[PDB]
Amino acid sequence: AQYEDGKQYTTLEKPVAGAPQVLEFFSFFCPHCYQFEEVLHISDNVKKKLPEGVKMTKYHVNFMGGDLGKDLTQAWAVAMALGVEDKVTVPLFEGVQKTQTIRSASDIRDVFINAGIKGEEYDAAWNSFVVKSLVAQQEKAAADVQLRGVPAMFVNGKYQLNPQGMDTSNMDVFVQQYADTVKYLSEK
Ligand SMILES: O=C(O)Cc1coc2cc(Nc3ccccc3)ccc12
Repeated sequence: AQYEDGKQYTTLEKPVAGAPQVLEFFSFFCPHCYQFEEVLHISDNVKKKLPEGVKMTKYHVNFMGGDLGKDLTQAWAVAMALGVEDKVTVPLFEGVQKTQTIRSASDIRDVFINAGIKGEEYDAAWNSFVVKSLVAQQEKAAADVQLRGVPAMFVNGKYQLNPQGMDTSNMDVFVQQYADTVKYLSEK
């Protein structure tokens, strides 16, 4: 076959019921996740190849960066609750990995302030129980698949993308093969 279990993707032998259709996991500490966002635009390219209006979800993970890693999971929960993911993704990646100006929860907050989120708006969300539940949701989804590596994408809680079996000599071909594989897996 052209797509084979163990090549472009792997199959969870403990499938996850009720999981989002397309679920991505990342960390602002994760170097390939940086490339996935700024260089390859994996998420948008996958969306362009999926049918109209299918749900794509993207969650942060705790297991990179220790204490700040957990702060970033809470900040991503804030970003999801306010709907400002498109405004803070790039400055958070660059603040952590390029300029290395993100060293504390206060530095994370500064990114939101600079992006136009009001201070009282950010603090109220940060301490809200809705965000507490969003943090729990992100942790549970990662736990459901015993996730230990990022970037990761799962399709229908059953298939895990395997980018290690994709040619990386051409970045555009890589993204296309990745997106086409997600489309193929979604149609199973
Ligand atoms: O090797 C791995 O663990 C799999 C993997 C995960 O995310 C990646 C991102 C890239 N980025 C890239 C850079 C230049 C050309 C093509 C791709 C490459 C491999 C991976």
